[PDB]
Amino acid sequence: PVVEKIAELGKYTVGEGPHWDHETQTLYFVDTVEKTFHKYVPSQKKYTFCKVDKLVSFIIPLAGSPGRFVVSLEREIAILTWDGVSAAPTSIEAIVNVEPHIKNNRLNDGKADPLGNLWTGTMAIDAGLPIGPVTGSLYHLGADKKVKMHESNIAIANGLAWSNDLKKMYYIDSGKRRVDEYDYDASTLSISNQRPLFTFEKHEVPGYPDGQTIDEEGNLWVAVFQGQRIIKISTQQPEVLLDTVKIPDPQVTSVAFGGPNLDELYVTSAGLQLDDSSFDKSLVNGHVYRVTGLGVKGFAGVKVKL
Ligand SMILES: [Hg+2]
Ligand SMILES: [Hg+2]
Ligand SMILES: [Hg+2]
Ligand SMILES: [Mg+2]
Repeated sequence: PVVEKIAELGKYTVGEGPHWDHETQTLYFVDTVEKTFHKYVPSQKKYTFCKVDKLVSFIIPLAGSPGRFVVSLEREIAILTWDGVSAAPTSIEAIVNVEPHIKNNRLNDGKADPLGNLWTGTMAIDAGLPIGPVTGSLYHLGADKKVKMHESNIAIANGLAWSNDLKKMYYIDSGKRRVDEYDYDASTLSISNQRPLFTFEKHEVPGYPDGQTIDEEGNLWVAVFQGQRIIKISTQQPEVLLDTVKIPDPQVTSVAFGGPNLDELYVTSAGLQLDDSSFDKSLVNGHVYRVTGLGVKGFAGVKVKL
């Protein structure tokens, strides 16, 4: 595989939430801590950003509605209307606050399932690794624009993916240092039968799982925060490590397939220095990377349907 640093993009405090819109060949992503959204159009070398005054953790185009995006603003799920280039949104319309009385929580990773439903989970704003408060839950946003809860006691609500046959959902609580698998019922949007798919400790994989995505062959690509890598793992059988790709930045946070043929992997990372880092500060930068030559394709990002 070839790993390239995307020079055009600079350094992010906590780059996260990459989303590839295939119809416009555009990558969107966030910096959680700096309260900014980012847009990159690789074919034209265009980069823009947009500032808000709440912590943000994902940005997904709204189905059927050009120029509108579903985003997180601390604990609110909101529709942002944005021209893709001005430094502030045109307007913000809140949809729902998922946890109105839990003042010290925030939303973290979120993604649409293959049907267009937004799934996303919460966590303490001061969550910590490897130990910290455990106050998060996992939700989806339903038809009556109210949330349904699917899991609780989550420390660090992170990456989501769904199997290509819509039978399984994969989920990461970074605090557990493992990837879980659930049976997923597409009819009722219910998950059940939680079991560990991949346990870091059994494979001497350092760091913590963070974001993840799935490829056309059904394998998972998982970002390893404080592991300086992405790993490829099987979904056909538990506890199988298929490949490792080293990424120069130690704090890799998430991954999305993109490019015209959906065979380039975009990788975000975090430059924020944490206490108890296993890496010296000079190494922790927060660049965005592109990985090519993996031999597989993924899928385009799914828009949220409301
Ligand atoms: Hg923006
Ligand atoms: Hg924006
Ligand atoms: Hg904006
Ligand atoms: Mg994450």
